[PDB]
Amino acid sequence: IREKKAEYFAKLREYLEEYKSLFVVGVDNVSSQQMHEVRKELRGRAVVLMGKNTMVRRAIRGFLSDLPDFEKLLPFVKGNVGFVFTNEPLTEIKNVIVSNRVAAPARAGAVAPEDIWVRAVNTGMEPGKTSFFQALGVPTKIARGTIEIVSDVKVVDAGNKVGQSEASLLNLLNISPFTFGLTVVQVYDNGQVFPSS
Amino acid sequence: NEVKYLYLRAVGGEVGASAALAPKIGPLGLSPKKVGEDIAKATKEFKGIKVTVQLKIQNRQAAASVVPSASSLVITALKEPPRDRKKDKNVKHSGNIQLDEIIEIARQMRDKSFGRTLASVTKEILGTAQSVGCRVDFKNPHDIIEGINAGEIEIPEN
RNA sequence: UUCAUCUAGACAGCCGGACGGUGGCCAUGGAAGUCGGAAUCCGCUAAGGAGUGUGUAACAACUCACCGGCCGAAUGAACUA
Repeated sequence: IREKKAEYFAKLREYLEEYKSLFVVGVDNVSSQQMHEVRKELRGRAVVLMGKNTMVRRAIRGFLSDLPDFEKLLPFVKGNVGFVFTNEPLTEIKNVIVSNRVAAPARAGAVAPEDIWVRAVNTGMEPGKTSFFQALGVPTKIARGTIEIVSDVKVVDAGNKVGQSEASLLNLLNISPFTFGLTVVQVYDNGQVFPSS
Repeated sequence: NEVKYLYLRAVGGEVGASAALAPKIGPLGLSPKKVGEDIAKATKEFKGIKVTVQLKIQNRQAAASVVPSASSLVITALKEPPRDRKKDKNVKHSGNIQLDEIIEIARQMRDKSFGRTLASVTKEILGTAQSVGCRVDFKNPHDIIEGINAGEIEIPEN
């Protein structure tokens, strides 16, 4: 256990004194294919090292003696966040990181990434699913055996975890708005951190 | 035109049965006979060894495309007489495929793979060969992988 | 009593994921990581087991190990009387 502890510490040290800049990438809601693809795109350009918050915090505190910069990086590693080290233009590294986003389906009890509406379109299903439509109280009429939502309804949005009801509704609507992807909290660069924005 | 996608696992260079063709393709107005024949033609080299066959149904053309399967390709290079189901079930494989050949399969599979290095992709394909259980360069793929890891098999990374 | 885990976050719970190659090969009537048979393959790895199990004729799909987030300091096992 302590051996692999030291190994992880050494790898963090290597990246910290081998890569001029790093990004603080959040992996919340993110699948594994996501960060695999992001590493594939970043290959050569950037490397990705993610891990346990306490792990990285202790490593940083133990490197503090030699690197007096990272006390400002200590208070930024919270939640599911890791470090993408690089020696390449911050902008392009960032867009490559935040570009690979897979449209996963709307699942029950899953915080909606954005304001998922029910935008009116000839959806093409039947009273069986009109049951769900009424369940969530969206006026929907059976147009030639193809449902149409008369009025847009503000079902879900950022946060407000998607209950089974809305999840099922969006699944039958065949919309995958949960385009999960790695986010960026802050940006370390040459001993200077600044927000991504 | 509609971009449709459908594959199978029909056995290589063996006419595909209509009971295993019609349920999938039959609905979308496409000839199972044509599908089977095209599969056999694309698996001419693969004869006997099952292969995945992607079909792009762009307005109803049964144009088979063999997608490279690492293990099946390994067996095709193993060159064992096409597996004779009749003579004996579960025909074992013991192909002597050379390091050059396994590297070749690595280059022909890296396209759709995730191995960091060409060496990594070689280790993947070697692991597939190990799963197959054949002996490779008079050695097991496990020890070949360990040699590559310990820096013995200098890989032509091109 | 002895052996362990543990602020370099222990056990419990909750939440998120739990891969690519790969529905791996072999076949099973049908197995799709899992009725199944050998190896538990490489890479990315925080993690992911050709998977832990369930489900399905098979599926599609879940779920667990596993890893993270929270939490805050204790916990687990085998014994003795």
